[PDB]
Amino acid sequence: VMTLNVGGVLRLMVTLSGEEVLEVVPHIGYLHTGFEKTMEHRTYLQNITYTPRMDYLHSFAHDLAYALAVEKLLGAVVPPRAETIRVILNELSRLASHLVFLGTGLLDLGALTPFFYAFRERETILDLFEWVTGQRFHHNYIRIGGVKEDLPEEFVPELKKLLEVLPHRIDEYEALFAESPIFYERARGVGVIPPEVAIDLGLTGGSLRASGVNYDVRKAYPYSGYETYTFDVPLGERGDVFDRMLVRIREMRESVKIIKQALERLEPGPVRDPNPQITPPPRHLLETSMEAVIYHFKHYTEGFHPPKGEVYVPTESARGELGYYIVSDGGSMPYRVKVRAPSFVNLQSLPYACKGEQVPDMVAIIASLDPVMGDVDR
Amino acid sequence: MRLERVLEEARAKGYPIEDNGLGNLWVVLPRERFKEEMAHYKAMGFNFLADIVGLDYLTYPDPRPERFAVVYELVSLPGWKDGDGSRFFVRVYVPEEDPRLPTVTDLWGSANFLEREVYDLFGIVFEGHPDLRKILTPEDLEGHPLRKDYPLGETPTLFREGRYIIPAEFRAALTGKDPGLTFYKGGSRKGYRSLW
Amino acid sequence: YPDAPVALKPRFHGRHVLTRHPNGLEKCIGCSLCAAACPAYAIYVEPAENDPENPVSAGERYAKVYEINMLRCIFCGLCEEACPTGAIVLGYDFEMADYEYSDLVYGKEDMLVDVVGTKPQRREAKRTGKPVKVGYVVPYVRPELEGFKAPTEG
Amino acid sequence: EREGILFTTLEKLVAWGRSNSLWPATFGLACCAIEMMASTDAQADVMIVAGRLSKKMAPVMRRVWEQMPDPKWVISMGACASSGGMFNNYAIVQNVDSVVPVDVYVPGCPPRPEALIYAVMQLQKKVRGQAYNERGERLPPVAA
Amino acid sequence: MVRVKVNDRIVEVPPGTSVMDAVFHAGYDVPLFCSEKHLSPIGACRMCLVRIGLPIQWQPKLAASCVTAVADGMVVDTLSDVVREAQAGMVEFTLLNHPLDCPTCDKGGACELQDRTVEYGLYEKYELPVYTRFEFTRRHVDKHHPLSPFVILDRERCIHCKRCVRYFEEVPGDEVLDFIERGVHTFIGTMDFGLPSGFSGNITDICPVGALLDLTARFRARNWEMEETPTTCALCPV
Amino acid sequence: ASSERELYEAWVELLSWMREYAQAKGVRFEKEADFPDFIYRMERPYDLPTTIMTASLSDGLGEPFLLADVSPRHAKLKRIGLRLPRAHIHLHAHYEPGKGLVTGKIPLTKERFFALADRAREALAFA
Ligand code: SF4
Ligand code: SF4
Ligand code: SF4
Ligand code: SF4
Ligand code: SF4
Ligand code: FES
Ligand SMILES: [Ca+2]
Ligand SMILES: [Mg+2]
Ligand SMILES: [Mg+2]
Ligand SMILES: [Mg+2]
Repeated sequence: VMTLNVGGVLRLMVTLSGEEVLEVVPHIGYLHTGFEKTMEHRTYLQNITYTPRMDYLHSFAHDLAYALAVEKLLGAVVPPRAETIRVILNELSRLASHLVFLGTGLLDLGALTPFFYAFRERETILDLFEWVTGQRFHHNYIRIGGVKEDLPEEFVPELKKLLEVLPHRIDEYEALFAESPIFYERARGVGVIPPEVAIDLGLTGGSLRASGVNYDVRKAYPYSGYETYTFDVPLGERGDVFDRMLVRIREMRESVKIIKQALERLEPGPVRDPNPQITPPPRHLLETSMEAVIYHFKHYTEGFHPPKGEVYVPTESARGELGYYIVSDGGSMPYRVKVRAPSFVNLQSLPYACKGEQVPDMVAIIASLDPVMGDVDR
Repeated sequence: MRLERVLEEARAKGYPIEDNGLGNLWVVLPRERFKEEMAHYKAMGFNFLADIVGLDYLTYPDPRPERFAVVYELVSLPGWKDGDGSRFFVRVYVPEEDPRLPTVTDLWGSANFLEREVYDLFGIVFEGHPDLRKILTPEDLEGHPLRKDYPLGETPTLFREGRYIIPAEFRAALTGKDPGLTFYKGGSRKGYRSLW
Repeated sequence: YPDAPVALKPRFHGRHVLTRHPNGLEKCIGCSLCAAACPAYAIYVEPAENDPENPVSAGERYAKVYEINMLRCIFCGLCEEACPTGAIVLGYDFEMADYEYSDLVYGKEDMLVDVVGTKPQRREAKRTGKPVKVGYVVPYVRPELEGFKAPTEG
Repeated sequence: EREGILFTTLEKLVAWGRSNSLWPATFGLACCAIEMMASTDAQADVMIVAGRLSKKMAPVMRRVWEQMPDPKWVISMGACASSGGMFNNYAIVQNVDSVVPVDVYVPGCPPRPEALIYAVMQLQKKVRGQAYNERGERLPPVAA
Repeated sequence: MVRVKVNDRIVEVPPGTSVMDAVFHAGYDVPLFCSEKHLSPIGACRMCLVRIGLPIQWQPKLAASCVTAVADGMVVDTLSDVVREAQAGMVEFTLLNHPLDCPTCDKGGACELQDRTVEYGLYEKYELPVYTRFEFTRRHVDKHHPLSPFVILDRERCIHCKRCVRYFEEVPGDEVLDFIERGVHTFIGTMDFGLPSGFSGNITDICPVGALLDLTARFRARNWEMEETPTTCALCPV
Repeated sequence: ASSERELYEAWVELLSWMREYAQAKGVRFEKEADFPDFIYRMERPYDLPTTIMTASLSDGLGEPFLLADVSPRHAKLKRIGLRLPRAHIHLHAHYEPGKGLVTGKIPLTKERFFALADRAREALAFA
């Protein structure tokens, strides 16, 4: 027995005798920022800039989860064009985070040409965000009624470009890992996550369905209008770091089916709810309306006031079940904000995953659970 | 489906069903009957334990049963055995002067880390958890940060000429138990909700 | 690639600029409303009374002191959004790291529209007598940034 | 001869030397770590601090810094390192300078890849002893 | 004691009680301009209207709750569509001839009118929402005028809540401020110039808007930007 | 019509008279308020000859003995307005094509104006 101390930003205490693994006990907290308590001291409008800072990869998911929940509370109705723009944005954030998980996979497998490509794809996706939202990460775009402003004339013709090169591109990656040269021998038997156990440790992020459990929130508790899209939930055989890798890739494919499907119904109209009690008034009349001037001043200073009550709406990110648990006391600022971080609960299945297995494999056995520290730690 | 058999039971035996119009519903079990009846739920077919949230109501405008409370979330994954997809929350209030509450680590494995966090950030003990050790806050943090009476600890933001700002004294935003800048508040400033 | 200018999109979130009207008055009437919406407590506004004979802005109120601590700032534009005049607007300059912390709070004179370049860029081009080169280009300057003279051959 | 043209003109060169011999040891935390792996893709002096420095993680960065060649520089990337950023609370060190001497601060959240380029280009003009503050003074090539 | 039922909540209360303080004692609430603490209550702004039953026999018109004594077994409705519809109309009528200086107004976020407007205004009758129905020239008049070295009057802003004139006669007893012409042309004004009373500053705290404003501190900071420190004055024995 | 434009052309002119009188009788002229439609015009266009909506002739104590306004750009039933404060006298000047700035039917000239303001100064002026 020889207890060694590892340390991405994740300190791992590995009790070990020989070359196996007797138990891993992770110590997290090195990225603890304290979102949950800082948000009790901000506007509901001001909390929107805190959501994208946790999962900085698939950040739009947090933006969405938090918004969807506030909307519920204060009976706000999202226009058709905003529901469409939000799903187009959501999966676009999703492919951006899968591309990152994939890319760090193409590096363990030595393929440097297929990697330098994945890095350019993600850059074209980030390019797209900066087009509409002026930021590459943390785009302060989703709002409680819909979205900040409409999108620029250059967003659609750019999305199409990346909507013509992706379809096949995706398949190339599916092949490189499926028609596995090395990969087969590095993954096929490692990270044994039994179906009955995942559903006990609460693992969720496709690392769940790569284990044979057919549970995706967009289908079982449908939210932002996904109720009306075409959807295959990629499934895996017996949960390993092989099945897990391919699933994510098989997901990227279904995310493009959405992006295209949604792009089809995108129609001109309003982009956020006209209710003066939830939205500031059109700026153009700020030169005329007493009421408008009054509402504006008051909107951006003291916040709006949701009713007393508690609400939890479940969403699905690239990493599993997401969701905000908001408790309101009728203030400018929420009374409690508990964030159900997927990556956090997905980590309890790590001490079981690499149980008694090799040790150089333990790097890739962690990377197959797609954790983001900001998510776990928060 | 599997939740009907839950409500048809709680109704019968003095369990309060809490219901917002939005799509969630609670059931508040007393202290003692929690441990056992909570196991009753697993057998009933509740396999997944999605979350577990700690709530401190100290600074809440209306009074509540006891100072603290923990909420659990139970589910039946719709991609397994027969599982219907029943979901809900179960809450229990917990004395301030006695922060103890039995663990469900017997029943769900996810409840491990989750229970630890509720203990780090609020002072709530869990009778029989593998190891109640701090999860998120640094090792030498004195006390439990997520509760109301523990300061956020803010630094004044600084500018030139000794012009500084204290975020606490600055926020135009109100705290619900907060009276406001004028005499009183009323109407939409005590809560607003549209009628879809 | 500090030899080939970075092409940024028109919506990009850069160093705040404070715009003027055609007339030449500033748009800012010292209302401290931007400062209000700001999540970071990064804006400080001291107001002053306009002199009717020699006016700063069109109200009875102008901004005596205007200051943004960029080391606190997050660049969310929440501020540009709160503003009733269209005064504060995120710009394009990004080249702006520096040495002393308190040198990173910009001032009115640091963010007016007429000013080309960031503190560092203009300070180095001082003890140097070599005109400022901005390390970027854009397709067009937003409708909102009226006046802002920027390198945008597109 | 500490301040005589001989020794003087000498260290002027040595400095100009380790000026172009800067070997960056990135110390990424959250979101900023991801923006920099977009600038490095296209035995160390000079460490770059990118992100929210946690109070639990604070003592760690200290060791990493200490055990380091002696001529060294710290760059403070983004808003969370440069000050508490938008996280003005218990959990987070309000300015990495609170723990390690910073030589250059770089604003943004996260600052654009090419910003971090200017950040080091500046750290250059600084170890050359050719950089001044807004007060018109000459800056010491190294924090110590 | 008289047994009054405000909305659904029943409340005990002494005989000499206003229906207003009746409704505020209950928990519920209502608009509120002209009426003030320690000042004679009148029904001038006409915003605190409520519906009243004295059975279930409801009275035909709305009652100003600030100048109506509670009868025993009375019923007060403050929620009905009838009430709200009125409330939002009283907001509307007030803002009718109001100035539009909010951002540039020392009455920061501490402004009863601002607040109430967003509390009760913009009725939700059950398409784009109409912010302002009035579309004519507003009431332009005397603006930003110092009454004393300590006080500055903004006539445009005044909503005619009778507070200041009312206060001067009643509390100190120095009639140094009063209304002028009648109708829509009426304004606040003085002929005692100095603003002679040694208790003139108190109008500054009563005024619901930013007409009467403490000039010692014009344009220093916005109301939320102050660091309030509750203490005591040690200038004299009181 | 284009009468809307020509109205403001006269509104500036009235202001000019006011400033003339003010320096010529040595009495306070005061800008009382700028058009809100100008302070809040963001990037929007603006082409009115000035920015002053409420102008006055005040006295030694600063109390107005003459007031003047003109309806904002985006407002209905536009007229310019002369009001002698404490003496209940309001006036409504419009603009006729080929005639001029008229008060119902009488030409509101620089001559007729000065009469009103002098009359008002002697009488209403407190100090
Ligand atoms: S960009 Fe955001 S963080 Fe910066 S001053 Fe504006 S509101 Fe504050
Ligand atoms: S919100 Fe606009 S006008 Fe108001 S103080 Fe800020 S920049 Fe000046
Ligand atoms: S400064 Fe911004 S991008 Fe960098 S770590 Fe902080 S929140 Fe993330
Ligand atoms: S008095 Fe109130 S409503 Fe009128 S401008 Fe001032 S703050 Fe706004
Ligand atoms: S000046 Fe103030 S207190 Fe006096 S009547 Fe008018 S609004 Fe009321
Ligand atoms: S408060 Fe009762 S009428 Fe004004
Ligand atoms: Ca005057
Ligand atoms: Mg195993
Ligand atoms: Mg304790
Ligand atoms: Mg004056």
